[PDB]
Amino acid sequence: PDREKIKLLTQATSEDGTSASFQIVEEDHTLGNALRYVIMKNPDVEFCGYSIPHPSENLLNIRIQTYGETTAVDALQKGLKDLMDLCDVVESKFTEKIKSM
Amino acid sequence: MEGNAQPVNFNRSWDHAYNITFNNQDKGLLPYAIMETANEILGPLEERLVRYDNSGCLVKREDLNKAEYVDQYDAERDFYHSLREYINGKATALANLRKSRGMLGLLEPPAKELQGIDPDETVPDNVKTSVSQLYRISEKSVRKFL
Amino acid sequence: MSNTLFDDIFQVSEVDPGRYNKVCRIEAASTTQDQCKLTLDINVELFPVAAQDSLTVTIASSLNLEDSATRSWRPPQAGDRSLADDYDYVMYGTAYKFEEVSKDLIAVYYSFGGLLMRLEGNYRNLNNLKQENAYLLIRR
Amino acid sequence: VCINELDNWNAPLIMATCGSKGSTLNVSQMVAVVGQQIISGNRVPDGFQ
Amino acid sequence: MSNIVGIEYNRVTNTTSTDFPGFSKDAENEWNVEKFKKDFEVNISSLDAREANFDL
Amino acid sequence: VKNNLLTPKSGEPIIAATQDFITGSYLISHKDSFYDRATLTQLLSMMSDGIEHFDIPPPAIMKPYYLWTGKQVFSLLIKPNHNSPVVINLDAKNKVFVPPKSKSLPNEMSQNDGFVIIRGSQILSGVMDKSVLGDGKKHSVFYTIL
Repeated sequence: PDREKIKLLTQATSEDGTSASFQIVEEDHTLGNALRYVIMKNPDVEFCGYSIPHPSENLLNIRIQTYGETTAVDALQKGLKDLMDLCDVVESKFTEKIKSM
Repeated sequence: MEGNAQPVNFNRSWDHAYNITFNNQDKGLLPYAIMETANEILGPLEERLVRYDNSGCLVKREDLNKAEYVDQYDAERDFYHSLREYINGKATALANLRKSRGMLGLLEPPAKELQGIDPDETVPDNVKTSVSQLYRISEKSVRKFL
Repeated sequence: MSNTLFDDIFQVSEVDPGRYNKVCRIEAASTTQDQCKLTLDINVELFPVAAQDSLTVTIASSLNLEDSATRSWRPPQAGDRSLADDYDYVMYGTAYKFEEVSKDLIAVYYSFGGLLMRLEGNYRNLNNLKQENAYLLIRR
Repeated sequence: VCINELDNWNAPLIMATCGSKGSTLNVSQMVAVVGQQIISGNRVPDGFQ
Repeated sequence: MSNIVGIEYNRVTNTTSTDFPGFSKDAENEWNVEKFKKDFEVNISSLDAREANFDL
Repeated sequence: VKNNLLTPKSGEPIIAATQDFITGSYLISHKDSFYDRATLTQLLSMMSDGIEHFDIPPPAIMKPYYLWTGKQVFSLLIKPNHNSPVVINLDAKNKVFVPPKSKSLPNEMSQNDGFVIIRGSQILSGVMDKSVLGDGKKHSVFYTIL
């Protein structure tokens, strides 16, 4: 598979998976604003923000920081699995109202 | 250089020294105790300055400031006074406080007598939870100041 | 019960929302003591106040009422009995300045992250040290 | 008169309350009165006759 | 709260989300797809060619 | 430019926030600026590029909901965590500074926020209006960390 994608920063990580900082290639505010909200509804996480470093280049940095219950690398794997279901429940509700009209 | 064309800013440098070593768990000092804690340090700075006369040797300790023997430095020794006769203003405020709050208002260092009269047992504990609660000067709180 | 460092009942005097819209400074007057009173800033978009009204002022510390290596802050859980489960409006801040008003009258300065409080006592408020933490505790 | 009789959240007020850009005289010439023009220490001397 | 942006002559208020656990002591409104499935709704307004209008 | 934050004309910090970096950092430090955690996360995540590790102080308003103020967020850009060695102490006057009752009230209890106090690198009073973080005046924040 590919590896020009999400990539943990070794310089700004904890010794455990409690705190980390990932770097997303080729994704603008369209993803980072959506992915921020689906993570923050996890009761375990305390800090999850994103930013663009410089708008000429094209990369995103997502920050994740939680308590000692779950490792944060496991949290966004739950997090970005979780909005995949949220895309479905909008799609299912919408398409039945189209055919009914 | 810092403000008012002096390289000190005594007011900010006091609080910067105060906050870094602030601890209510420490004991504290007396108004005469800090001056001897001060003169422990800036004392030996003064005797490294020799104050020779106009011809080779030293000048007599009487009648120094006579507008004839001003050597190549005078603001350096004046700066050591300028720090000395500042920090006694912090001493007199503590001496003027504990006087009117019932305790013996002491600023002079007592002679070789019964050492550690320690007026803790004299006044009630309401005074010790008044003087030390408003403001206080720890022993480290001066050795990081100057 | 061992955690309450101060408690009284004050009647407010006037409310001044001077050139703000969401933070206003209130005055106080003790209806039990005849010496102490305070000034305080109150957000009145979630805790409304009116003048000449009596409320509870209480300064405690470590409100867990009894007794995770992250250096952060975390809230207590859903099922947790604690102090000020009966009140309406608690805050957070540090003390920074202790100085006397007059003879046997001292002023106490709390700052709740910009939000200030200046009250004075007559050595009745002996328990209030220059601590890191202190909460205010207010019912209506 | 304007400073005590203008509402908050006013943009020529809120950037003159700071030292960002402007003054209490710059906004006063925009809303109330522009004052008298001086010319090198002279209040517009006469042109002719 | 009451999920209403309070507009006025010079401001608007509380435009943020405030829809997350960890906002008050009682952590309500946790994530649950079935408690969202009961609440989510789509209204379709006047729909035709070239143009659409519908509510979420 | 690391060696030349100070002008040789007077010793004053010459590089500062310009004519709108003040008014950005002014609306944050306004007294009626309150934030939940979800927005306090996003603001603190935009002063860096998601690289610096932070620790969240407990919020100001606590019983109805948890509310941080518009000053603790400004306290974190100075000292991000305990591993940063920076801790400062400073007292300063704003550009406007409407005076208090001037005999019983000290400078902090102004009608506006006015006189600014930081102790242990946390905002305790005041706002930032080009006399606290900007140019011209000696007793600025960026001067002191320098």
